[PDB]
Amino acid sequence: TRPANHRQLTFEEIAKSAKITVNEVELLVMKALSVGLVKGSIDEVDKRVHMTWVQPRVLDLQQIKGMKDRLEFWCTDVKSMEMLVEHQAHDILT
Amino acid sequence: AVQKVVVHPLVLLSVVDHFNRIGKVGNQKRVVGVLLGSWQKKVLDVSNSFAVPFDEDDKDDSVWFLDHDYLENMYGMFKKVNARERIVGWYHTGPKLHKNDIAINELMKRYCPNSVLVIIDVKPKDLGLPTEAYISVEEVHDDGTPTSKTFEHVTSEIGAEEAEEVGVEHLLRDIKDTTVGTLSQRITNQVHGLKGLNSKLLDIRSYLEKVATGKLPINHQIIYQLQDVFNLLPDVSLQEFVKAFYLKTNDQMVVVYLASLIRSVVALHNLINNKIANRDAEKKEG
Amino acid sequence: AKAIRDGVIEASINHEKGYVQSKEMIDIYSTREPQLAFHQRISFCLDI
Amino acid sequence: YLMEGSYNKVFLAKGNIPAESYTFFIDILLDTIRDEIAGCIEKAYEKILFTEATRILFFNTPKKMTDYAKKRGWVLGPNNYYSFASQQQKPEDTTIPSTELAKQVIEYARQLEMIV
Repeated sequence: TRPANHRQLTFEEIAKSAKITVNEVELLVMKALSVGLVKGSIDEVDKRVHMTWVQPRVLDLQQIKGMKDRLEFWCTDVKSMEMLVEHQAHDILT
Repeated sequence: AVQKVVVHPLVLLSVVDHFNRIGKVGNQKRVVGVLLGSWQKKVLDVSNSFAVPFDEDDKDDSVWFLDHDYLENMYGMFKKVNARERIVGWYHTGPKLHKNDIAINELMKRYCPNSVLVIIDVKPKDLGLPTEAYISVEEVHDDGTPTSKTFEHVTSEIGAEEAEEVGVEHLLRDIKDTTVGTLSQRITNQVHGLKGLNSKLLDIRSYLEKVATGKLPINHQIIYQLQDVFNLLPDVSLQEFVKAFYLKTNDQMVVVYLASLIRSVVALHNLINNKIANRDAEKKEG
Repeated sequence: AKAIRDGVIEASINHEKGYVQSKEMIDIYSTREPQLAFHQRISFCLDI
Repeated sequence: YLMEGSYNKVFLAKGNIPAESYTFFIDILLDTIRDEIAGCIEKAYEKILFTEATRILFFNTPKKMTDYAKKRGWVLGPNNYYSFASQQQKPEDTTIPSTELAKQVIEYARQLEMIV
């Protein structure tokens, strides 16, 4: 659910969403790393974990519109940045 | 199992001349032939080929013929003139992966264990390499019919040879972007390589067109890789990656500054070598 | 005050107390600037 | 004196004119420094009470401090002028160097191999 902006969460939030105490969630997430459904790091002193890789799930015909649109302006960055190389690098190769 | 392939210009033209010599059929024919060569060190090689007599009809398009008498006799000839040479696989002319090219490989798999195919182009236009090669697996997933004979594309490239480069470079005489300096990388991969990203960019956009309209298989085994891409998208400008970058580059332009700094002194020394040349030439010569 | 307002110095003044503090601005290397000090001179040496 | 941060001496000169009236000129000068102090509050300062910056110009307590305190920030508070010293958003730009340097490196490559 969390975007690629942060995807970083706290043990208070985990304690809320799984309503389990503070001294069990670390044993949960070490098990999650052992299974390897998730890949990330654990900080203890700021009580936050830097989740990086997650198990890929399935999705409906609605998220493919989002991946379509994320694909779409990713095209025009290649167009726009490539056009500088074409136009400015023109005298180097005819 | 097999890492990659090596393809020669001799077999590369040696499909196309056969496409010409059946090119008088007019209506419709694919070029199908037998691929010959070796493979060593898990690197596939292709040296020689020919083509089998072959026909096909669109009505009841599950019927094909390979003259095994022609196959055994001509490969016996090729073994006789070259015992080092042997079978390696096959090829069809491959516009768009014809249907019989699922059990042609099963028809001739008793000859080669990894009976490999090669798809080529007879109308060459692209921004990549128009040479394709798959490999047969019958891999089993975990849903539905397991053992499914799906071809899988091993990566491909055109291999050279010290003998044939004389003939290749002789037959070019046309254009040659040598003097590889600061320019040749800019065009062999920096101009052209972005267009190499353009087509693979556009390909998943073309697959994406099933949103409510296209074919019946929805996702299953396509979106774990796509979700893996969008997870694998790189880091944004916040960290030291900026300061290591800035920090990084800042080191490189020092070396650029030194090199350009010495180059001018070199050319100036040549100017002194020129002055001494023309002066002590004017009064002496007259 | 103008010396901040133009750009000769950065940090603040506790006008209530009287002390003027100044931050320690180090690492001008990764502060993309000596690249500009290069780029002024790279083009010049190519010109000569 | 207007070149450096001499302000109080300038407002001494203001009045300490020996020559003649000069009133129309020192009223333009009375303003073009009103916006200057009205910018000088906007530097990284502490909570200024309603006396210090109230008396830095030439006012006791009119609503001219409401003219500037509602014109800019350092808003009217509990003997309070508010410091929105943020200065946060503008750094961490690689992409604008990843376009400008993409220009400059090509400009290096032009006058390096291409004969001129």
